[PDB]
Amino acid sequence: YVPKSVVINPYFEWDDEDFIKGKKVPLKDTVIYEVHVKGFTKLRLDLPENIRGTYEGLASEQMISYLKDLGITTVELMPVFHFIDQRFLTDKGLTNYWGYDPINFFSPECRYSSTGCLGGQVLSFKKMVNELHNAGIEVIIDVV
Amino acid sequence: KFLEFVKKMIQFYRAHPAFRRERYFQGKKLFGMPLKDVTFYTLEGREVDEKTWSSPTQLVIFVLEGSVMDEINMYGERIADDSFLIILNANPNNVKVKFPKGKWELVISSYLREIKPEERIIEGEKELEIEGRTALVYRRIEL
Amino acid sequence: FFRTRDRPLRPGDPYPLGSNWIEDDDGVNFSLFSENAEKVELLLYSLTNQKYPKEIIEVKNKTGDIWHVFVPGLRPGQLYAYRVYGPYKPELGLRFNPNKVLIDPYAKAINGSVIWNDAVFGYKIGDQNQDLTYDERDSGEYVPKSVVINPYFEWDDEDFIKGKKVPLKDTVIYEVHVKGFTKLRLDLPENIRGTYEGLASEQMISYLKDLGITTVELMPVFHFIDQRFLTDKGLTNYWGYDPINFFSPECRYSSTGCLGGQVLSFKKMVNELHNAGIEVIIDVVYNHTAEGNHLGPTLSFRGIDNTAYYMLQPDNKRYYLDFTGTGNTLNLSHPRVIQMVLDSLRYWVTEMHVDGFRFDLAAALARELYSVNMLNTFFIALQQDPILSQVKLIAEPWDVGQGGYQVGNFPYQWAEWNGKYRDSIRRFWRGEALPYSEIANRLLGSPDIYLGNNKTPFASINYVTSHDGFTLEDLVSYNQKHNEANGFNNQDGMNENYSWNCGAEGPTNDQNVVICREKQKRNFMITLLVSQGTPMILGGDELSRTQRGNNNAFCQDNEITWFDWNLDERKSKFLEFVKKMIQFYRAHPAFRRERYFQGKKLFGMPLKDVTFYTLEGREVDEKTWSSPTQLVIFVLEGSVMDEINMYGERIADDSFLIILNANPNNVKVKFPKGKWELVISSYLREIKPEERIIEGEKELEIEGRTALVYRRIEL
Amino acid sequence: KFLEFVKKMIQFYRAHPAFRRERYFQGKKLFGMPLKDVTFYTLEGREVDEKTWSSPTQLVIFVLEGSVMDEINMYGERIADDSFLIILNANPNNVKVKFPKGKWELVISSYLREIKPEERIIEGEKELEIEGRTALVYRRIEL
Amino acid sequence: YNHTAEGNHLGPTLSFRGIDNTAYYMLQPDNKRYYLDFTGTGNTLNLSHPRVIQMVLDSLRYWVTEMHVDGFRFDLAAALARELYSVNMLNTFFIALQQDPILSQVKLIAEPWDVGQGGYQVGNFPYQWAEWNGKYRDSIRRF
Ligand SMILES: *[C@@H]1O[C@H](CO)[C@@H](O[C@H]2O[C@H](C)[C@@H](N[C@H]3CC(CO)[C@@H](O)[C@H](O)[C@H]3O)[C@H](O)[C@H]2O)[C@H](O)[C@H]1O
Ligand SMILES: *[C@@H]1O[C@H](CO)[C@@H](O[C@H]2O[C@H](C)[C@@H](N[C@H]3CC(CO)[C@@H](O)[C@H](O)[C@H]3O)[C@H](O)[C@H]2O)[C@H](O)[C@H]1O
Ligand SMILES: OC[C@H]1O[C@H](O)[C@H](O)[C@@H](O)[C@@H]1O
Ligand SMILES: OC[C@H]1O[C@H](O)[C@H](O)[C@@H](O)[C@@H]1O
Ligand SMILES: OC[C@H]1O[C@H](O)[C@H](O)[C@@H](O)[C@@H]1O
Ligand SMILES: OC[C@H]1O[C@H](O)[C@H](O)[C@@H](O)[C@@H]1O
Repeated sequence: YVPKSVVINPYFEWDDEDFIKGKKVPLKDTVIYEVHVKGFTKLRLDLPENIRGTYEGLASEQMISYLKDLGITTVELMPVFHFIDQRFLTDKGLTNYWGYDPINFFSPECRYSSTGCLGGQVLSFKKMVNELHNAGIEVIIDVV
Repeated sequence: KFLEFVKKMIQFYRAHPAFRRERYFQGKKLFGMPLKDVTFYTLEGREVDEKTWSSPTQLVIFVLEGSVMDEINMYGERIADDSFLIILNANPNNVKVKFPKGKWELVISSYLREIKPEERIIEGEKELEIEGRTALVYRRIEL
Repeated sequence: FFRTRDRPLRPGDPYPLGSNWIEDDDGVNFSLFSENAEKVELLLYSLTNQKYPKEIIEVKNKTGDIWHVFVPGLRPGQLYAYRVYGPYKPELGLRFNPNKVLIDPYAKAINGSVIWNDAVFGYKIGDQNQDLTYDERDSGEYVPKSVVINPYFEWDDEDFIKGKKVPLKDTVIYEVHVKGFTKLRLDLPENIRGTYEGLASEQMISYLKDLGITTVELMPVFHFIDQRFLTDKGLTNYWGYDPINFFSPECRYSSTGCLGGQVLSFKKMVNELHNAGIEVIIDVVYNHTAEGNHLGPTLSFRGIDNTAYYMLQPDNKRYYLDFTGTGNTLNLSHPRVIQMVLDSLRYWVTEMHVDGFRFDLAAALARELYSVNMLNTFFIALQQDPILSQVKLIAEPWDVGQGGYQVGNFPYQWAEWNGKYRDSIRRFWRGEALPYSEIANRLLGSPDIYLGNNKTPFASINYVTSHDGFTLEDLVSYNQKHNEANGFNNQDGMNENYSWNCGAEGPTNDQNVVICREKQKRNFMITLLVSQGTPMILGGDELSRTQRGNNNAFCQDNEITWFDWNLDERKSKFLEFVKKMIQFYRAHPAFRRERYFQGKKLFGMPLKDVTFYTLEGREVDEKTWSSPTQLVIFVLEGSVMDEINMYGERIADDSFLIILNANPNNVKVKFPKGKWELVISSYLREIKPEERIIEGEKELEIEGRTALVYRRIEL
Repeated sequence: KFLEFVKKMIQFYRAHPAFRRERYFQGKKLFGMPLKDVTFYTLEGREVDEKTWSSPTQLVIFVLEGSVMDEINMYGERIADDSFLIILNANPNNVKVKFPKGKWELVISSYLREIKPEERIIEGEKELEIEGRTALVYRRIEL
Repeated sequence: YNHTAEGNHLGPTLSFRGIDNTAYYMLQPDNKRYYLDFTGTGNTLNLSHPRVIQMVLDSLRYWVTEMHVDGFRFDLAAALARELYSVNMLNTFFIALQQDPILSQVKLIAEPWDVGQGGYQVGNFPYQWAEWNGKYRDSIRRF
């Protein structure tokens, strides 16, 4: 019944990475944009389904362009620590949508990964941050 | 049409240092200028006093002196902006505010209606009516 | 209700000109020259909506005569265009129309083309005071938008070809139309047919590698517009010789299109070519624009700053000096225009990795006000430039204006198109008898033309055919020009085509005719590829390409100009001939020379490096040399050449004997001493077993219209 | 002593953006501020009128308004400085000068003697004796 | 760049005079045995020749990319604009220099004149060009 832990290959090429590292958004000109990875883009038929409401969906041209337009500088994602659906929510045909119930502190929630679930959640995440930084956008994660 | 409003508001915030500050406003004149970096007025035309400052209200009105700011960048330059006049009216009814000296082009508001052609400037300490639940920002273009 | 200053901005930089994705400051830097404008507006558009500005920024900073702004948040891909305000006074040259949306003359990508519409003209069209009037219809929705780009491209295998490449001296040029090349090549999947990507495909790369050419000269690939008068005829600008921007590659050749993908699609093509050991020379139009004269549209330069850019009637300044014959001529005297042209050249060199340029209507670049000057500013700057001093420069040595015939007059480092060569050689085989001189000279790299200026046979670009005029097929397939499909009542195209039908006009069945044509084709081909200098093949003549006697198919974007790859016996058996001829030229130094032949014995040898004989067996004399002829015959002494390589070795070849007979009738030539195996000819028939050697000063009969090369294997 | 002085003076130049300008002072106010970025005065308070701008002079005096300059760094920030009051008496004799309104502080002069304590701070349109061949820079601490 | 140590005629023959005398030096157009002297040092380099112009520009680029100099102050800069007999500030040399990728980024200061006739060229210099202000020098001295 309990999911299994996955050993991973931590190698990821942060192309264009390193330069944003560097006189970025100071707190003083920052404008924060609190987003739910899924809710962001679930109903965005603008993208092909199956990246709707995932990381990959969040860091797409379409979306990146939106945020760039909107004019926000940093995005604060809701909890992305792998979390569980409380039973009392399950027994009601319900789910933990917000995610504020972490079970592990190092793994990104699998239910947002387009690639899933086996190692692809962390790969899918890194690309998203990479993609964002390339666009001059900070990332702040809600942390439980 | 609101999306458009949030976009333009954000751009406003970003284009203006007098709102992205690393230091607080004190209530005084700095650098030997004849103005305050900030000033809180009453509903006519009047700097706030110890009593009006403690007593409640639904109408806030305040002036930020772009030029007399104590904001320094990382290169040791001080950092002028423009002088603004923010008029916040939460009063359910309308009110009549008296503008402080100088001349005051309109920039932004709550009004969803065609901005009356007599609201787009204010001169000479004269005054103007403001529908309840309304926010207005003004830019002094001459003092 | 905001201001131009409630939007986050920076003052930006005057340099470079154009728009620059500055990764580090997450924004774009917009630079635009104009010394006459009173105000400038940056117009930002979006993918979807292109009828109106998404946003309007006013360029408020200006260092000297250069307005500059930096908008945060803009990245690559962002569409933009320019409004320019200023004085409108067509009497004085001032033609500012801020209603007219303009293209950034420094754009490296341009979105669509122009949707033709009166509103793009900035005078009232139907008005009686044409071009004196001031039309104030917004034209945004019709003019394509400039695209900001990401210049990063990984030139894999790039850097090494950079490096002892094709010297002008062993070069063999192949003039091609990117589209026409490969439109009718079902060998590739469609949608790269007639694009860059199509040009640099395995299939094609292998073709060129086979054919044996070393460098390819692409027709104009500067983003260009279709003249309205061509549009209003259901027609197109197929050739492209009407540029509107000097930095952007034409979108109509990009497979990826059109948004940034034209320049990406181009770079890959050059990359792909270099990997195959192939140079790239682009046809370049710098002498005129697509804005034509007055009455013409207002798209780019006319709006931004008309006083510059454009040569104006100095007494009027309302009309345009036109030495190009296309309505206007670029003011190559204004510092900013000289910079733009030069930038463009450097841009296409260091950025797009071009290897050389063929300048169209060169002379137009050496114009001051009414006079030609091969020593104008522009040329001298071009000559001292560290980057450009290294690339191949080739010239159409003439413009159309008065006194614009500049053959032999271009500064060193320039090769010029030899129009003497083409005309003469064409009239020689035709049948005409020219003085033995006028042809021997041609055959020897036109020393008379170029040796008076310290140039070498390199500088002479020899060619029989070209995009201008007939094809090689239609050069032996016609006497007059059949350009009725152009829709100018056949009132365009050169009248003198120095051509001949071989006794007809158009396609034929008469075998005696076809045979003639097939012969001549090989007479031409033997010549070009045996004359000193640098030979140019017209792309397709190895396919016997036909334009149905259209000698001016500039607007024919169709089957008329399409490459036809369907090869029967005849068409293909010739392909084989061009291949073997080219290989011959390449395998033999005695034809790829850095020095001219003098007429003497060198290095203490008993022979001449060259020798011109008569019809029997006899060195030419002062009189026979000046008197006409239709039979040229000459010996090149491989061994007694003054050719040194870069390592200081002199360079033997074999001794040849070229016999050119343009005489319509047969003749009997007496072979000079020694023994003379046959190699190549015009004969389509089984080579007679008594023609395959000649000994002992004896003699042989030669059918008229026939070329023969011989190799002395014993003396 | 001179070496030292040149040092201190170069250090001053480079401290204050009002002198390392990228654009020219205009003769007028700016950014809707009362004070004008640059002003010239005469012996007495009255601003340099017309014929006084043409007629010769052995005495120059002018006030730079650091807080109302049209100066923008490469980041789109208006710069500001201090407000300074230059006195250039090239005249060989002494002269009395009337400071403009504010309250001023002595920053540097060409005086080799110790500066009298009543030159260190001028106030309220007050007057000051200026020896001939003497140059003085002043900062307005209050207004 | 404006003149050589080979003086006029009667001068020595060391370098240019000897390599090409019709190329490097502005010769009296009526004589060509005498040297046009706009510098006062015997001779004048003629930056109207394609190879002369190339050498000066080569040199400039050499000291920049090779010696990592940050800019030049040209001595008698005006004599560099003499092309024919007069100062054309629109000459080939200056134009090539303006459009040059490398020299485009460096500093270019000028002695804005020469000893020549009508050589005084204060303020007429191309942009990015700065000028030694001779009028300042004098005015301030006299003040
Ligand atoms: C060298 O440069 C030439 C001019 O740019 C090229 O010209 C060829 O293409 C031109 C568009 C064409 N223009 C004229 C056509 C006609 C009638 O035939 C008129 O109606 C137009 O107004 C003219 O502009 C030239 O005739 C044609 O030769 C040349 O191909 C390049 O190699
Ligand atoms: C600018 O350029 C000037 C000339 O190159 C410089 O000139 C200074 O040095 C020169 C060598 C000197 N030459 C003359 C001296 C005299 C008499 O004093 C004559 O006998 C010579 O024949 C002259 O050539 C100049 O007088 C001197 O000012 C200047 O310093 C540079 O800034
Ligand atoms: O004026 C234009 C003409 O100039 C020269 O005569 C060229 O040789 C010719 O080909 C061209 O058409
Ligand atoms: O003006 C054009 C003519 O100039 C010269 O006479 C050339 O020799 C000739 O070939 C050319 O057609
Ligand atoms: O001709 C050269 C002279 O020109 C001017 O008179 C300058 O003021 C002077 O300093 C310079 O030496
Ligand atoms: O002798 C020096 C003077 O020479 C000329 O007259 C100049 O025009 C002048 O500005 C300069 O002061």
